[PDB]
Amino acid sequence: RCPDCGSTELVEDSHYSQSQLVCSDCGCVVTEGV
Amino acid sequence: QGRFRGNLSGKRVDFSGRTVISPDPNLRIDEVAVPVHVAKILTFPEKVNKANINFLRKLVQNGPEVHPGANFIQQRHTQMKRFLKYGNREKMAQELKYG
Amino acid sequence: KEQFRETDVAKKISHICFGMKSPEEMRQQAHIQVVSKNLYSQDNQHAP
Amino acid sequence: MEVKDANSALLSNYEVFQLLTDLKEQRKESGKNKHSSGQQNLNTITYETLKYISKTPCRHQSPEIVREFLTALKSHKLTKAEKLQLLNHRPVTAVEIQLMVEESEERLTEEQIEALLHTVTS
Amino acid sequence: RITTPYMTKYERARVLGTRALQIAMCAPVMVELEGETDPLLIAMKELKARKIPIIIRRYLPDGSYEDWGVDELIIT
Amino acid sequence: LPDVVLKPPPLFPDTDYKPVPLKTGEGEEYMLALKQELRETMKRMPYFIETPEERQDIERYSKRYMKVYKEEWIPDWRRLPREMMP
Amino acid sequence: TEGRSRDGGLRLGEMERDCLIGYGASMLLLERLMISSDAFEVDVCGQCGLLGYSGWCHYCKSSCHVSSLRIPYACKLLFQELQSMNIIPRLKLSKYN
Amino acid sequence: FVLVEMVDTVRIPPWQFERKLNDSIAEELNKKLANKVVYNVGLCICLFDITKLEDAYVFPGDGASHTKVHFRCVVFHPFLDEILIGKIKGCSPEGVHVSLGFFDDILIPPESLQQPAKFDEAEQVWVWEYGEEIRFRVVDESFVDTSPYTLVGSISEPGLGLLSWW
Amino acid sequence: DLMTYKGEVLGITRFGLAKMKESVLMLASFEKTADHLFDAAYFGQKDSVCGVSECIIMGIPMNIGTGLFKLLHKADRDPNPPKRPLIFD
Amino acid sequence: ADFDGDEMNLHLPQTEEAKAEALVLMGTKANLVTPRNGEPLIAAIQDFLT
RNA sequence: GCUCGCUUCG
Ligand SMILES: Nc1ncnc2c1ncn2[C@@H]1O[C@H](COP(=O)(O)OP(=O)(O)OP(=O)(O)O)C[C@H]1O
Ligand SMILES: [Mg+2]
Ligand SMILES: [Zn+2]
Repeated sequence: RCPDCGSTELVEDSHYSQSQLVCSDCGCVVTEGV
Repeated sequence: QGRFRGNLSGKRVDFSGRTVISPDPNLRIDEVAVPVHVAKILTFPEKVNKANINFLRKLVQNGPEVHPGANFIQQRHTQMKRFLKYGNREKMAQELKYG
Repeated sequence: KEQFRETDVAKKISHICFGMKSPEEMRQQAHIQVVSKNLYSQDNQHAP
Repeated sequence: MEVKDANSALLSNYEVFQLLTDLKEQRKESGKNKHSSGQQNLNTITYETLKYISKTPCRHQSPEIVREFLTALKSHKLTKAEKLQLLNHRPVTAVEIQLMVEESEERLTEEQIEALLHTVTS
Repeated sequence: RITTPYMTKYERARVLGTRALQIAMCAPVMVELEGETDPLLIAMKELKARKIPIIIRRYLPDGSYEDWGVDELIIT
Repeated sequence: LPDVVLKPPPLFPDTDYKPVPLKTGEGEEYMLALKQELRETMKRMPYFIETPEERQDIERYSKRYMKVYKEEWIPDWRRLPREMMP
Repeated sequence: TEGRSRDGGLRLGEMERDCLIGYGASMLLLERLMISSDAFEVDVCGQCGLLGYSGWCHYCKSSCHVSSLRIPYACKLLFQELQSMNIIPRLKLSKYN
Repeated sequence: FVLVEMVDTVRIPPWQFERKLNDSIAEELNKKLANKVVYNVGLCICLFDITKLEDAYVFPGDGASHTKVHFRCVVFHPFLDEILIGKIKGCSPEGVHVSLGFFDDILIPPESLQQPAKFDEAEQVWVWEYGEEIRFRVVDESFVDTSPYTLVGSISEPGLGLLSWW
Repeated sequence: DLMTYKGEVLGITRFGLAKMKESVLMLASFEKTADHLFDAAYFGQKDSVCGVSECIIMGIPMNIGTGLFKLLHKADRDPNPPKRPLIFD
Repeated sequence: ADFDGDEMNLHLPQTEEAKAEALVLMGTKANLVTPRNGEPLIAAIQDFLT
């Protein structure tokens, strides 16, 4: 779940070679870096 | 490739690019031309103050797609970064606190 | 009520004092003793 | 954050009362929103200590009265702790000096107590 | 009073950097900037107007020191 | 090949040999009692210099009653060099 | 990392450091080689001079003398490797003043 | 109450430069030393005065103004024989719970020295008859952080007589 | 002058550099890392951070360049402020 | 450089102090002469001399 | 992802 909005729309979307699991609703970066 | 020579005296850094060069005499000697593609990736952290507030507001409103703009916002109170590609950028611009 | 403890100090390193450690100091600094020569478990998870 | 001396100089309750009143008036004349929101324990401790001192008879004191009391007690060879306690408590009854005040033996003399009461009441 | 009265380029760079870092952190401006969104430009304007409230503390090798004001030093 | 060990050896491994019991007699007991007497009598000796207490809270009338008094030996300054005179 | 296929960054070699030294830009060199590359915050105990974790020193079994310190991560790796080599670096910290 | 000399390195951010330096230093010191107990010193109340204030450096790091300030601050630390007047903010079977007026609920008098009619039967009964006085006896402090309060003190109530209240 | 300041012509090689310099970190980083490090551990030689190489390694601003001097803030202040008088003492 | 395939690096400082030090000490206008002998290096070149 | 080798580039 997202720590800010509590949503479950956590998508793994890499932004320019940066692995990043981020919430799809508010854009809160859950996890980043591999 | 040891620690002293490869990791202490000389080490790799981020926020840098490498590109082939081409001549351009229409620019001053103290100026250098940067491609739009590299400029959108290499970012500079500007602190929100009383002077550049209205400029950073427009930069956030433009977003990470238009060239004049930003990519991330770090709040003063909490250090949780916010990506500008998601969420309402206008609300974030209207809530730009000093610092 | 509440005890006063400093949060953070702007500490700057002055100099590095090189030296050696006795086996007792090696035991005191270390947390666990390594005695198994194998690396992972026999199960398919291969946990250390 | 080290301290130089934790027992540099003992002070009575009147100096603390004056300092608390001065800090309170400077705060109410220079109240800041973010500074107060950062730490509210300051206001609490100051107000509660001022209220505790107000509950005590520490009021109606002045530096001249303290100096006169000290000069009067200097002739009684009493220690600094005894005069400090007498100033902080302001005993109106003799029994407070007879039993509560330490070092009672050989110090009361059954005649100096009246002078001590007359000085503390003046 | 024995050192060079001219303000060196290293002192200039460090003073401008410190002033830009301060202004970027919501420091008061003393030159009444006119649409300058870059803190370094504001720092250079303050240096040219000689209104930077910074005093350089030049240290001698033995241990002695001396204080020089930005407005007191000579700029080029 | 030697077997693998799951847990480290005990911090104090057991031994099948025990220390020999101490010698007994009037002499050993007398020496023990004399050593205890020396321990008890040498701390109160003026040669046993204690750490000087400092940071007194207040001065009081009871100071003269609680004042620690102890005789101090006078060193022979003829044999001792001049650098140790107070 | 190193390569573009590995999405690596550029390397400020020894000669680049020499040029930055010759220019005298101490803050720029510090930002490039420490802040922007391998910045980290370690915990050093002011009593034994060893590295602690989460504001705690396992060597002395105390946490009163443990203080935070900014450091390149490669320097901490070097210190740990030297401690592995019985060459123990003891850091005597002090106030910045 | 006693004065304590302290030397502190205060960091003032650049957005407080328009304020007077001494006022902001005093405010920061009061915010840092309010309702806190310094070990082997006692509970500090507030700042009394600022004696020495040397030059204000600016570090190449944070960029704020770092000043080493010598000051004297008031703390609450009895001299092992001081007499206090508190109020009973509770009572336990092993001892009453007296609190100095809105100051600190840390005074725990042991009930082992009064006349031999001492007991607390959990019904808030103070003492069987034949503004509460207090005689501080010893100070004691302890640490807090020990893994990856601090001032209680003992209180005596001798046979003071107390013609006003038993 | 650098080659002839100790009274003897010392070369730029590792031997002359060791005879001139004193910093352990720089001697280790240049050449003979393990030998110099073990010798320093044996001697217990404390190495300061005065040099440039150790400043770069430890991540602190070097003493050369802009870091030779220190800056002070021209803040509105009053050194040695008036002290509150003590009435009881 | 000779513009025959040279790859050059471009770094962006992340600090105001570093930016100011770079602009002042390493400014192109402030380094028109080499410290070796004071001769100016930034000058006219081919197709500018002719 | 670590290593090594070849290869190019200026
Ligand atoms: N091994 C190397 N080390 C450093 N720089 C190199 C190296 N190889 C190539 N370069 C770069 O390429 C440049 C060499 O060009 P240069 O030798 O002056 O012309 P050239 O290659 O002889 O061309 P012509 O044959 O004269 O047409 C200078 C240098 O920055
Ligand atoms: Mg080429
Ligand atoms: Zn330790």
